[PDB]
Amino acid sequence: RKELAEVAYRQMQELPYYNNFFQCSHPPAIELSRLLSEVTPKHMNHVFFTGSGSDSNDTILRMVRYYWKLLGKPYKKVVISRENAYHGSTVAGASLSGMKAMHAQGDLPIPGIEHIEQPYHFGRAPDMDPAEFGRQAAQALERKIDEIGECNVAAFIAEPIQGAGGVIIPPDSYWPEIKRICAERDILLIVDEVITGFGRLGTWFGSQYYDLQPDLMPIAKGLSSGYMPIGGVMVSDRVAKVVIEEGGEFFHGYTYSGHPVAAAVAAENIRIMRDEGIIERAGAEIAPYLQARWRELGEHPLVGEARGVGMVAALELVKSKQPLERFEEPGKVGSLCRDLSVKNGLVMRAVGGTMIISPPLVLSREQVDELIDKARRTLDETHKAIGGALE
Amino acid sequence: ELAEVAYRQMQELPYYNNFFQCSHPPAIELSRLLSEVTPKHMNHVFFTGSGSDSNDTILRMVRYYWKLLGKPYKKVVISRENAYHGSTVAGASLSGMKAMHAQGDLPIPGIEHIEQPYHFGRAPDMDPAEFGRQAAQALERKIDEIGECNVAAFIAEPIQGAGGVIIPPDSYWPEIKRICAERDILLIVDEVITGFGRLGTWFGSQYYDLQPDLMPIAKGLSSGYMPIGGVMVSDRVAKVVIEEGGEFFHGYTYSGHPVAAAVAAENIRIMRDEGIIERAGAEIAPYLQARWRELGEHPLVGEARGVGMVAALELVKSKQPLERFEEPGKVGSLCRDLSVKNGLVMRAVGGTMIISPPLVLSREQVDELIDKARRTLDETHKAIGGALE
Amino acid sequence: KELAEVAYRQMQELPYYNNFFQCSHPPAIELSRLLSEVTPKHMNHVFFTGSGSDSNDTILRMVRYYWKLLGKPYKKVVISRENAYHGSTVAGASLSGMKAMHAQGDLPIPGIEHIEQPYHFGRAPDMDPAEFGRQAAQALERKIDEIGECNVAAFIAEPIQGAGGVIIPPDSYWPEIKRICAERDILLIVDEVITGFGRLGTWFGSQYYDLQPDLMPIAKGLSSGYMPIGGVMVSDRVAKVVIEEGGEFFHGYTYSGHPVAAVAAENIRIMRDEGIIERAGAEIAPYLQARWRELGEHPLVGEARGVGMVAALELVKSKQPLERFEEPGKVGSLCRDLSVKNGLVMRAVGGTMIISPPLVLSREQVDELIDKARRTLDETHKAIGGALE
Amino acid sequence: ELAEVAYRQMQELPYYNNFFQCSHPPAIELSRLLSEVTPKHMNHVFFTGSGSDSNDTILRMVRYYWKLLGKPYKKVVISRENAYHGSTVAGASLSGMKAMHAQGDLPIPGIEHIEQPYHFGRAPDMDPAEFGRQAAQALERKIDEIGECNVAAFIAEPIQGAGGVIIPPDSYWPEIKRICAERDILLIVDEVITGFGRLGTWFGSQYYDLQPDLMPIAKGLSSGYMPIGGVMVSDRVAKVVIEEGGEFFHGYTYSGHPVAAAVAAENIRIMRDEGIIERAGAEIAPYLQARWRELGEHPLVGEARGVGMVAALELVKSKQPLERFEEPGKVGSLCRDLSVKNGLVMRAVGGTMIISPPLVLSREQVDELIDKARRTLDETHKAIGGALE
Repeated sequence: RKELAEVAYRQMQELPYYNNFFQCSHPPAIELSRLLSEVTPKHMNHVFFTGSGSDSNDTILRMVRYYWKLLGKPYKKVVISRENAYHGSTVAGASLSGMKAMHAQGDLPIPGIEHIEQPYHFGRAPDMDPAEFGRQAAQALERKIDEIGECNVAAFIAEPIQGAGGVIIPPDSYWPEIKRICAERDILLIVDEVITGFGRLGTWFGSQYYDLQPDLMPIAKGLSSGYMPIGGVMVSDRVAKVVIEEGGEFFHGYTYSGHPVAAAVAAENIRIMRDEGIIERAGAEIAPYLQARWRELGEHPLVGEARGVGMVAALELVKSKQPLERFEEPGKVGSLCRDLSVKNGLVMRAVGGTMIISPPLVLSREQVDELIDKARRTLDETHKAIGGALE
Repeated sequence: ELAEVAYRQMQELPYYNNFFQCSHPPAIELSRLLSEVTPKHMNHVFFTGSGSDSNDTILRMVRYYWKLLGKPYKKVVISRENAYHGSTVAGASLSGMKAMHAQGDLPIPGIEHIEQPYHFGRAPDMDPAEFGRQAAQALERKIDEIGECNVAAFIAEPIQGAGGVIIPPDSYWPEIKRICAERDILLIVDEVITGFGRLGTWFGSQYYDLQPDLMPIAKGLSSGYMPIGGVMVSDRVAKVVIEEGGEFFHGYTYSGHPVAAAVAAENIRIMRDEGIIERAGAEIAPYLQARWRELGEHPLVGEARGVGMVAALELVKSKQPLERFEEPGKVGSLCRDLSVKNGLVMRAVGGTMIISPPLVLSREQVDELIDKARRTLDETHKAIGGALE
Repeated sequence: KELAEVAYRQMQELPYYNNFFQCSHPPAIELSRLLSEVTPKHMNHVFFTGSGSDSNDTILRMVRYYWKLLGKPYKKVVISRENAYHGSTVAGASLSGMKAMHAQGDLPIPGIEHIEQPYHFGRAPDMDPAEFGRQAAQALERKIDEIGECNVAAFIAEPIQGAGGVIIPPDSYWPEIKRICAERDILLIVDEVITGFGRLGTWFGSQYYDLQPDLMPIAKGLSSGYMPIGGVMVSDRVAKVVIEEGGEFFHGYTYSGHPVAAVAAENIRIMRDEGIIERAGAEIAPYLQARWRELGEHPLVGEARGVGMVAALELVKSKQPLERFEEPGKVGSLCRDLSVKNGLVMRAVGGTMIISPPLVLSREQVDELIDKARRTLDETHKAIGGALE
Repeated sequence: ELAEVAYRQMQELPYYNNFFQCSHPPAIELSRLLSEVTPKHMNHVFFTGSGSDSNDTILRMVRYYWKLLGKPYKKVVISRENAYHGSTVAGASLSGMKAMHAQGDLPIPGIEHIEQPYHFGRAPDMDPAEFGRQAAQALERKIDEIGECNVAAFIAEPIQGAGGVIIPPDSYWPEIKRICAERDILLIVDEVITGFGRLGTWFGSQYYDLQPDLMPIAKGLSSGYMPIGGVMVSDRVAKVVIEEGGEFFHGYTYSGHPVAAAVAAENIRIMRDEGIIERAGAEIAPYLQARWRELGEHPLVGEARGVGMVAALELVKSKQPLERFEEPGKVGSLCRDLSVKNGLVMRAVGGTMIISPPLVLSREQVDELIDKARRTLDETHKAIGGALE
């Protein structure tokens, strides 16, 4: 999560370090380090602090469920996720994510989790146009609910784009469908802003870009641009008018939670992410330069895909582009290209054969072309150590 | 004064380091490199963000450890009633607090609880050497119910900080040592709270002399200044996890946080040099015990107990005749504010008054908080005794 | 006197050793399994088994396969009632709301639970029955709401729990249950093994209480105790679906059961012509009821309930103040004996004396058991009148 | 001719054995006072309705056993895939035959499966001695996967008749007893089909020489002529269940059905004195096996296996190359009418022709079924001669 938890500045920016008032709660004598703002998606005006997006996802589940329990349905209790999707490392987070190394047959998905098709087009959609394999994938949802029990089901999770497993930007019509089905069946909606978070793309959160209107959302990293461990959980007023108009087991966080020192920070991080307007140099100014400069796989046979939006991007290491192929072991040519990316003058990752980039937001127009000819020199390069190599 | 230990304020730590985000690449100043102080047969260490994330991850390990030996059916762990071990779903299911588990969602599968050694509220007049056993043996009666081939460990705070105090009689932890081996299981001890000079020795384990194989630390690691969670390991558990690891081959070497680290990294470095660990249990603690053993003739104080650098006492109706209020907490907390609004830091679960002072405390300071609460114990005596009880 | 058998006490010659006892696979021999539609209203198919146990067991896989082809493989769980006997098959022990068969957690199995019984004499002391019938009926709505209308698939229950002693619901009970199996849109299976074939004033107990179940199972009463055989009847609703794309239960309707069990194929016909249920229902039953309903002046009897061809009465220490003994069971079974040894065949679930006589019974044969039981009342009334009981 | 065992038809029996249904009160002619013919260490039995309801009461008892030893967790039982262990939700779950489970309502919690020793449906090339070893060890690999103290029993017909006749090779069953004696579990074998009166002895348990701790019987007890189910028990399992009893304290004082017991009683008292079994396994058997083994040069058959009184054989499309059809059953069943429309009785599980004749078979009759079977095979062979199949 290097350069992806960091969501604003490279280095050398200074901050209201050491508050020196670090414990919490209790009668007077403080300075109030947790009175933060709402550049939030329009209808969200409460939130809940924790130790991480991993210590975040753990509490959403007691949330979504306490909710439906106090409305009369101690059964609307399951939640739906997707395969190959990162959703935190907390055993909850593990149950929530459809990665194969968390579950490992037993242990997880603990009671109350199962996973649906994830909209990965280059490798789960042969030639279908994009507008439908986002519909298909979106309806794959409704299948799982009529295959479970609406009065069993409680909400649906999803990062706006699956980062941590190779960018799975959704075909444009995925989110629009998902919008109806949450209204036709009437359940809840939580989005994971641990990644994406405070900018990383066109707008602030992934909500307003893709417009969606989540009942809840965690934010964690990027709140401090990696600078601090702070776990966030923003709620919607519906969800809120239930846990709070009827509660007592959750009248303590909104009374006190989180750590003053990690908060007192992000206040400036957002308060300095605002004015200077990176959010606007990032979306109306510097990003249409990354994507027009990215996606230029041009004539790189190893690349058969090249994608991205806003401030993140990726592309897939194939063997050939006539047949849209992958290597027999999709991961040897990827895991041996990272080093050829870090050992040449640029930082990049690759969940398998998918070189993934996620750079921060102060970037200018001149430090862009660099990680173009840096990777173009790492991409024309890994095109001789795998061909010379027999694979 | 609980999450923190030893350093109220005025102390300067390596703050603004301004090299902060490091996951794989060099820990700039290697901030993740700390010290195996007095863990002993515990020489490796795993980082998180808080204890809630520690006790969370401490379960994926056990269930991973055993399965590599051939026993994917040894999974269920066991805890204790009124014992806190986090607030994350693994931790909320592990802790013995009923006001978090509601209609199935907690406890998760592979969790159950046992009879907690609360001799005050659970033991009439039985000799502590006895109650220590039956509440210890209350474990063995929970393993045969399930099967020594289904159990995968037993956790426990050395003493329950978050459920008042709950000292185990001397005879408790002695037995536990026997059962945990007679049935071949692992012992993780909750250290987050008792950790770090909060008792007489470094960790709460050395006092009671046990040799756990995983402990979770947090808060105490930096005396409250920074969020972080820690998880410890035995030369054992580690060897096997690494013998044929994989998913976990990425922590002891690239985990935790570069900033919070160096801070705590300063926190302990100064607890050593300045020898607070030594001023706390050897010099001052006994005065604290010796002087907190003073319930005397307060019809409200009937129990008085303490170990190292922490203590408590219970509120009642009548001292000699066994009797307690008709709803402690309607009378305890109403004494909590009577300690702060008089001049002393004191939480109240509702009737078991507590004291969690830092390690730099001084005799005079000892004397100081005594009369101040005697005033608060002279006062609340008629505040609620003056009423119709 | 005796259950399972519902017709002819002894010496009635059926069509025995018909031999040719092969069925099903080859062309049939003489059509053993072809039985009458003698008043099930709209139920027009049937499935066969070996006994009540081996019957209800097959109603689950059916029910749960019903919704499984309407598009809701999750209406899988079913409800039943306490102090009810629905077989000794494992699902028959789970469906039966009796604790003495629920072995551990293995019994009851997933997808079953239990609700209040309309036992107006043990659950209700003086409450108005109608409301007691309404609530204990409303106790279902609660459970479904306690489980989830899209989790529940149906509900079973005995027209009168002959196994739970005898538990006639208040007149307002079932009329409300009719509504709820629609309010939540679900099925309704009734158990007629005991109540089936007379036993009540009508044929089944459905017809008496006026209802329309989706399936019902019968046994014993079919062969009047003469042959092992179990029947599981079905509605023209549930049917159309199973055959609309059959495959798993297109097997029995076309062929299942047992030839020689067609014995009952004459147990009903010879129950039809002679008009036994006829005279049984309209002629002899009303005589019996008003007469058995005569606790009169018997400090042992204070409840007196009877229906169709079946009744009971609870035994009591003192009825001026409604009472039971200090051990209902140490004394009740001390009278059944005092019935047979005195000359009448009664059973006692513990203090609730029972009777279920075959349907051929006559008028003059009514008074005979009466004084005789009375002769067992006055006796048992005073034998323990001298003890320390 | 599967369920039934001896006496093709026309043999008369003590039918009309009076007409009763007794239990607690006195009885006539004793009733269900049957015999003990070569079970050996078995001297008890629990009478049942059908082999479905038989294999269902061997499970509560199974667990009720380990319960009363103090192991409430030894709940599990291990079966074998493609095995017919009843239709009762226990029998259908225990049975390793998919199509009975339905993915949701079965398998009930607490049942998994292993591999079946199908030497020619899988592993026709490995030396039989080893495929028996692995096929046996296949049990340990799932007990080292569950919990040697979670597991509670292994259920295996001597041979899977419903699945054809997949006779376990020689080395399979020796290890099974070694293993069953190692990990501390019981042994339960379904002698319903196989045993009672087929094979080379009464029950097959005497042929393979194993010491079953539990045994169901049914069907062939009456040679079909009545519905009956039986649960034979081991003095081991015995000294235990009745000591407390509970759900089995008295059942042996009365159960079953007087009439289905009076019948079979003769079926055993007559199968002895007429020496059916004796001639069955000594004289009339080895001539049959010697002759069914004659797949000779039939391109359709590739193996000819059988043992005692029962056999079958595999159909294919080439032999030297053992190639099986692209969808056996589009061709197996198509050879089943080709024996009824010629004059002999065979079932086909999908491509395997099973033969299940009775014990009163004669030599001239043996020779009959042979040339008449060959007429079929030689009839069944011309019908494809290289279709597009």
